[PDB]
Amino acid sequence: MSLAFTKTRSTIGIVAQPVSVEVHLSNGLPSFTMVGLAETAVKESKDRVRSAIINSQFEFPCRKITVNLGPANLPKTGSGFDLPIALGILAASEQIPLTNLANHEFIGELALSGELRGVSAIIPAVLAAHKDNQHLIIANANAAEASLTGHQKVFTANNLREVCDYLCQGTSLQSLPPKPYELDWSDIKGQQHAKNAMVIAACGGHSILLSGAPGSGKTMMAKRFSTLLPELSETQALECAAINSIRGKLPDFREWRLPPFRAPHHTASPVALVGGGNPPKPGEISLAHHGVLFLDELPEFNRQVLETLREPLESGHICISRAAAQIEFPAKFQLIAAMNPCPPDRISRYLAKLSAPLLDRIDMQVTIHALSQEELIKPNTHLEKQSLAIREKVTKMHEIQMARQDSLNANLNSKTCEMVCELGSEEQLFLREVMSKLKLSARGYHRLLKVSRTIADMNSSKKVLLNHLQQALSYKQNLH
Amino acid sequence: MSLAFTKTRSTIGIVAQPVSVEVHLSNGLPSFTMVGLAETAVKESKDRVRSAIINSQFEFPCRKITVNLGPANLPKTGSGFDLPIALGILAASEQIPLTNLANHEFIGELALSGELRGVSAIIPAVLAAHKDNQHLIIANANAAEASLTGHQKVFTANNLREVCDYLCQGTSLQSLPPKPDLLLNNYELDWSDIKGQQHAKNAMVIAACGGHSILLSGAPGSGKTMMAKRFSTLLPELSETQALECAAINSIRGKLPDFREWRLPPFRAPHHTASPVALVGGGNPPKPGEISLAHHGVLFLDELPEFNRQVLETLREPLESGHICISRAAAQIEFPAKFQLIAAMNPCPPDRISRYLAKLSAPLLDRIDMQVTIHALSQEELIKPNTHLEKQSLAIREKVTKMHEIQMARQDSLNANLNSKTCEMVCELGSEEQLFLREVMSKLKLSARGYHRLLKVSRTIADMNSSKKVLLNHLQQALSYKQNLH
Amino acid sequence: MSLAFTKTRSTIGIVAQPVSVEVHLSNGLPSFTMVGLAETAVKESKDRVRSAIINSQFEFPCRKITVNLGPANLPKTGSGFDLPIALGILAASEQIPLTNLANHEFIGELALSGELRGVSAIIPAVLAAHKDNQHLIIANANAAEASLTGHQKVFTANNLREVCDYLCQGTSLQSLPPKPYELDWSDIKGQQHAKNAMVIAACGGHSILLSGAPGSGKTMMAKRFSTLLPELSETQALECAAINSIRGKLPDFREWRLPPFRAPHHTASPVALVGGGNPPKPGEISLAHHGVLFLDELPEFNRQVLETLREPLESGHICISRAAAQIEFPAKFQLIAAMNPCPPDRISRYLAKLSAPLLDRIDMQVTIHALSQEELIKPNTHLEKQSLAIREKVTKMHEIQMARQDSLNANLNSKTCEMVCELGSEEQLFLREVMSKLKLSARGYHRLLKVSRTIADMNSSKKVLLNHLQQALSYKQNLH
DNA sequence: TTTTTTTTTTTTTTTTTTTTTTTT
DNA sequence: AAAAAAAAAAAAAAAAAAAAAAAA
Ligand SMILES: Nc1ncnc2c1ncn2[C@@H]1O[C@H](COP(=O)(O)OP(=O)(O)NP(=O)(O)O)[C@@H](O)[C@H]1O
Ligand SMILES: Nc1ncnc2c1ncn2[C@@H]1O[C@H](COP(=O)(O)OP(=O)(O)NP(=O)(O)O)[C@@H](O)[C@H]1O
Ligand SMILES: Nc1ncnc2c1ncn2[C@@H]1O[C@H](COP(=O)(O)OP(=O)(O)NP(=O)(O)O)[C@@H](O)[C@H]1O
Repeated sequence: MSLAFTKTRSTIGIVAQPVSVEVHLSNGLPSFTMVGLAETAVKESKDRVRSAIINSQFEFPCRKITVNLGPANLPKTGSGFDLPIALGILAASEQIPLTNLANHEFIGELALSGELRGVSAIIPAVLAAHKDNQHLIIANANAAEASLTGHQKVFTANNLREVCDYLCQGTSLQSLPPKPYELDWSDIKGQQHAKNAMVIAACGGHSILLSGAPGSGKTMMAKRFSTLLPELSETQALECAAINSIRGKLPDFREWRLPPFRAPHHTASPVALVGGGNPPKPGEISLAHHGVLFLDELPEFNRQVLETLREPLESGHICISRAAAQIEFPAKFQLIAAMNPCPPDRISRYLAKLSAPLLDRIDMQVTIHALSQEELIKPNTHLEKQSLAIREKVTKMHEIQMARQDSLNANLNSKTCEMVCELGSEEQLFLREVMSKLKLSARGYHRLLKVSRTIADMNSSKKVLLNHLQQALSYKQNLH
Repeated sequence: MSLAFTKTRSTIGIVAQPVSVEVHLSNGLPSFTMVGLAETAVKESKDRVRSAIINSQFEFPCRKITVNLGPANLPKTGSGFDLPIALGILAASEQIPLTNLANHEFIGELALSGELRGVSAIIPAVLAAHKDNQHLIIANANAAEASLTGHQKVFTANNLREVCDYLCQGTSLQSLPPKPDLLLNNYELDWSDIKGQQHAKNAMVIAACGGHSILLSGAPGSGKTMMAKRFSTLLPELSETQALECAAINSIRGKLPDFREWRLPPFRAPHHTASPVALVGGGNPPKPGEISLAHHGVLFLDELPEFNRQVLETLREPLESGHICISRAAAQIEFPAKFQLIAAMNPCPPDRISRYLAKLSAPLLDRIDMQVTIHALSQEELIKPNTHLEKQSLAIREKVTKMHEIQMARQDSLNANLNSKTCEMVCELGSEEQLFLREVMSKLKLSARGYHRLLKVSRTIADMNSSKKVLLNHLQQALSYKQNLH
Repeated sequence: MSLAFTKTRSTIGIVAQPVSVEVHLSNGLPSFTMVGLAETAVKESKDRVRSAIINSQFEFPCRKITVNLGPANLPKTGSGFDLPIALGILAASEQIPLTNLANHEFIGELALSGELRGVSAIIPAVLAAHKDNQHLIIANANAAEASLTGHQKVFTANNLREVCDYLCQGTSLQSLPPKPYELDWSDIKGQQHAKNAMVIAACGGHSILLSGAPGSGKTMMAKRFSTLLPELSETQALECAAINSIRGKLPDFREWRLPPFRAPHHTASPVALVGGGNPPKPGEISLAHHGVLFLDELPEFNRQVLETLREPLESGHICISRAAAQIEFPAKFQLIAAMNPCPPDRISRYLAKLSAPLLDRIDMQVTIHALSQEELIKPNTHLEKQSLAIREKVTKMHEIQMARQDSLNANLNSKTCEMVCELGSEEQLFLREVMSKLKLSARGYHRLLKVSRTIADMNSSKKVLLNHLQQALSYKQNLH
């Protein structure tokens, strides 16, 4: 027969929607109809495919060629449809045995020499192909991007002849290159209490507010914090890489498994810091996925932008919807905020500037003082690295909390929060007494319980103790 | 001569308007013409249908073909016009007996091998076909989506050969898979999670039992949002006839309902920064907004003082009528929006409050049946664990089911949707009740609509008390839920 | 087969994307198909190429032509695609040996007689071809514009026959004509102290602050401060030329191998001073790239634009976006600011309204005492031409500084400025009592250490000896 | 008094439909 | 002979200028 089927993937936003390239060589006169809502592949892929096939010592059908791309009601954007179309034409013309086209995808754009150039935003395609247990044969120019995954059964090719031989024959095509922290917690000299609070915050996945005078080192703590976080798992690292390449370029292989850290400037722009429209562009909120987001000088952020942060903090994703489409763009980040503890009624106005809806779901608050000149001038003779052991500790604590349930201590709800904390009478009377002394709100009490559970788990205690609650109180409260 | 008249459906908004594909072969040179305002997505079905016909071992006419997908005013958008066109071509080429197409509606998309593909937004077409008594034939990929309807006159096929064999000889096609029966026992939510907010928990229970809109006022931290979220569990499951109306909107806007919550009342909580186009109706080819997506469910408006007033002013029409006539200067769609409203507001963010107040629309707050002040939860009921945790959602849901069922006796409409033949009459106000109402009204400075929206609330309370008439104590309870602001 | 590849450039904004023109001659009927999102100006080059080849005593193929222009997803705008396409056609038709087209890059449109014509925005293409070490061949009309940069290995032709002759047998092809000011640092009046402060600032790359009565000086010394900095390399000169070209003017007479100097007036503009809008254009900040930015009367301007300078001051670039594109311009400069000693609370408010976060980044501060008649005896102070020796010393200083670590003293962090300053016990002893005298912030302390390291490294010292630290204490910040 | 922010209006931009000059 | 190259209109959104409401 003269009917062939091929597979590829079109990237809209962050998802790679599967496409089904269908070629049917009729018996009429030379034609190359390309039905399916292609925009720039319509009249351009035709000539590139023709020349690439001819120059690779192949017969180009002298027939009526009809190419139908995937779902009809789906615009198709990229230029990587030249390789699937060329292979479909060859299969339909019997120059390739089509019995071996079932399990393989194809992505790439063909030059006029038959060579394979490199398309953009390829890692999402690799993810989708591996998820479906399909071989993904890409151009050599994308070998660097594809090698991050190290997924087996993926290959790369130099030109079309290499792929045609890999299909007709079984020659190994190219495979992939095997797999082509510097700050450390130690640099934070003599802060003690704040460092320990940040350590337990990392261990519990809590969000922490850093209040202190200017030049106290808040930004340094935020920058060094990401060393605490455990190295991203393979799947999380691949998700981060996918969200990255949608924007272009990849200076990876030195940090590809270190959690992201974003510190948007307090001016920024709502569309940039939150999602993105037009062709869906992830915002600074989304590049922090599985990582840390540092909102420096929180009050100077406009409340309108901060109001949107309530969605991703609670859902783990942020969907931005336009008249055209709405995309997922996961935003499962960990928040860190910084703010000056006010300089009079000016203090009241300053605290009024801040967005209560966001500040009420920040699980922690630590006050930072300027350094002691004795420690500031003393040398960093205590150069022993320590972030390594703390990272292993955080891994252990997160594993415990996952063992309890899929929700970290930071994401427990009221019912599960009360069910997981033992909260015996011994601690209950003290808790009632303190609440009588200081009037915590409904959610402040549960934040206190969550932080107390984090501390208790850190100490390996099977149950929350009064000492743990007394410790958690110090890291509790908002503002003065 | 040979011409064929195949039927199909085109969706414009929520209604699937019938379309009559009309193929006609002439003896001229082998061209191919499509009329009837065919969009590009459907104007390129020419070669696709040609290939799907040739590959299925048929004879594609070498003749001047002329398709007429039109009532000439309606533009055709979907991609499901390939199966009707292919069958029309075959019937007009005498390869299919034209009497087989007597009362069938075909919806499908053809690949280049004849294999059928799944179109989107199929539920409205299935509903329309069922209402028209026509047989419907769809691609296998839509069998899962159309299984909810449970209509016995729908068939699914794998490729064009299957449909051709069915029409010519009737080889039974494939029927649709069984309806997805499931349970809801858990809900993972429960009415019990609300700890100690007893007074305001007994006011949502008589708003679920009377369709009354409810306004939640209170300081932050208290469980206004949590109570709103739990409210949906109170409402009874949706009657199939209503779950289909909701599933049509779900398919049109989103895709693939969950098959488990498809009979649970919807709960939508739009975020105040969302644009009016997303909240009310929609531009472009019209798409349901949040308001319509909450059809037959609960619309939770959090932070009522917020939201552009252009939106809150438009909610009067859905609350009175039940549908939003979104206009685009070319046509207006219906988009049913019969929802139950729940509001949340902060009574105080001096005389500066005048700026914060009046940002809302007074008539909207006048349309809200109830207002309950969520007091901050006290320490004794906050520290104390859930010593009592027996499930109440099931029992209360049974109560509301019974209360609704009884409520349809006098009038099917719920006591909230009851007019001045109900504020007077249905509410069998007695003499002593008349004097009590006279005294309280004269003492209280209330508008004329103030007198109304107690008779309905009092009737709801009486119905919960199984009293033939209001006993002068139900009115006493009702008064406590009226009033407004601080 | 009949298949030839040529190279050119496509200039958008400040970057000249590489484009690989690909030409294929098939056996079909006469035709001319372009590919790669070629605009009307590019896509109309068919007839121009045909006539230019025909009139140059060449043979235009009767076969079917098929030109594929570089990346398939990059629209092509410029009109300089006629020469690459003509050369590609000739190479594919065996009229030229295609080995010559290996490393050359061709630019410039073709008249209907075969004569070449100039094309706008040529400097970015020259820069890009320089970075890639590719022989660029341009129209003779563009020689008068390209040669000003003084870049070699670039040849200019008048007609297609000249280029064909050069490629076939290397017949000269002309060359960019030759490229066709004292400022005498010694001119500055007898300030001595401020001269030494400027010298250390240049040596270490520090940002310096100037104080004195309005118009009493500063600007006179600010102008000549640029003379001490080392001469720009060829690549840096071409970068500055490209930025000034996208601005839209570099005929003038600028000697591009010397550092620029920009002195925006304090009225300023939030768009011109930072970055251009509407059509992205370089702001005054980027025009100072690899130069000196002089912000006279710092208290002027506004408390927002000075915040946007925090990023480029350290990162070295400015990113301007309007949700439609992300445009990056280099902003590596050595900020020099000036301020009068304010015009009591009435005088405290003036310095209290300053941009504290940005001022904190200005390492140095000196006082310019006014002169009346002392310098009127010009001989014996102006008659030494002191610029050359200072520049030589600065070159050696930069070389040694970069040798110690890949960062100038002015861009070290709290880590290196302790591992490199290598203060012992007495050295660390002195600064403790100094800090006890004045408890400066951590940033001020590290600025002191950096200035002291600069001074020590000028004296061929192995460590930060006391004398150097005592000298560095001279400047500090003395806002009052 | 001695001084600044917030909100609205006008102008502008982008996208889509329309349109208007194409592609064959 | 058939659309896509284009000056126009509207939906929707954003920025700068301006009004003014507010505050030093
Ligand atoms: N342990 C430490 N505590 C505080 N500052 C430190 C410490 N170690 C080093 N520093 C230095 O202290 C300086 C303070 O800058 P930074 O850490 O950014 O504070 P900041 O609060 O972010 N700046 P600002 O927002 O204007 O107040 C940096 O230059 C650090 O290198
Ligand atoms: N019985 C209760 N009453 C009030 N709040 C509760 C109760 N039990 C738990 N909560 C808290 O309430 C949260 C959810 O409701 P809520 O505090 O109202 O969130 P919200 O979105 O901020 N609504 P609001 O309190 O009005 O701002 C839970 O996460 C708990 O922290
Ligand atoms: N004088 C009256 N006598 C009897 N019924 C009345 C009277 N005035 C109002 N109503 C009733 O009020 C109900 C609601 O109508 P109404 O409140 O007038 O609508 P509306 O005018 O759009 N609301 P508003 O904009 O606040 O005036 C009607 O169904 C009547 O029963």
